[PDB]
Amino acid sequence: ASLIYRQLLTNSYSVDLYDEIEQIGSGKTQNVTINPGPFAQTRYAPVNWDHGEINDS
Amino acid sequence: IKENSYVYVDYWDDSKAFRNIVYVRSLAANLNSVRCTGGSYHFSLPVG
Repeated sequence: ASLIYRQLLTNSYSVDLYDEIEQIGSGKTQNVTINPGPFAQTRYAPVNWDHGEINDS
Repeated sequence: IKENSYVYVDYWDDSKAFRNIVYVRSLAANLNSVRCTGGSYHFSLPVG
């Protein structure tokens, strides 16, 4: 059971290796592509307000 | 203008409620009736 202390001290180099893991995995580019769901969006339209038809003569 | 005649007033506004009027299932409203009165007009006449 004392072997755990020896293993930790011996394998401590994996700490620096893990530091490299994380601090270059952050450097590497990742992009979680959140979707649009199966249900699709849509806006009304380009709508502009104006005065209606005028009865000229 | 008589009972036969109608009078139209186009109206619009840049508020949220009016800007959301693009699709409509039902649009009801009640208004206060008002009196329209006619003024006087001098027919500019170069004689008489």
